[PDB]
Amino acid sequence: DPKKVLDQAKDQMENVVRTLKQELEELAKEARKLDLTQSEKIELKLRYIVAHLAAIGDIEEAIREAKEEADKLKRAGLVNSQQFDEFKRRLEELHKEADRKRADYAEEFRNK
Amino acid sequence: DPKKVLDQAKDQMENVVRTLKQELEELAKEARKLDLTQSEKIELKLRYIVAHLAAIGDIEEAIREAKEEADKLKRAGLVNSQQFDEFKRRLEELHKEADRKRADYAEEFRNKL
Repeated sequence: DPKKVLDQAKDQMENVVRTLKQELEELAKEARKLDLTQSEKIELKLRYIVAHLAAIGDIEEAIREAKEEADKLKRAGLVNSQQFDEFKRRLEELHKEADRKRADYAEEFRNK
Repeated sequence: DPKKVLDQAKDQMENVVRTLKQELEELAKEARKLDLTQSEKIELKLRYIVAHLAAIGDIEEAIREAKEEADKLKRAGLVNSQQFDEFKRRLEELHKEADRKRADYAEEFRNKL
């Protein structure tokens, strides 16, 4: 069901944004610790960069799995050309609106 | 102007959601203080409940006042029918976005406690 594929992706792309929020808040808590060695300060700064790449990457992997799942329904004959082009049209809308919500939290914790 | 009415509901709901945030943070800080009678803990529970019911109700009455604003522009034919459909679609997206943050703050407060 092409509708189920869009809903499956919006759950995953929201779950990635919530995972990003929790990882940035866990780093903000550890930035306040007064007993950070040299090993742990550089680790926290690089973990901040990875937290963003992992969000960008898991957003793309959610779009990729959704685009592959619709191609299977197309090749099976369960989806016509009118449903296919509609599905990519609304997938880009979910792709761009999740790309903003990720930038909204990233701008929120970058103001520290 | 239908876009103004959408943006009025956004700011009115972000204030509601911010007011819950400020209220819940204050309740979190006063919950940890030692020396609390069995009734003082109940008074905080009571202030929490009212804070919750105010957020739920005011989110609802912001959507309702926006719909009554839209139906008032339709009564005088100031809005096209194709617009009226588009306004309802973006209003409930503002509704889902506001209730998500509201339910987050209440859940974030329950975990910290």
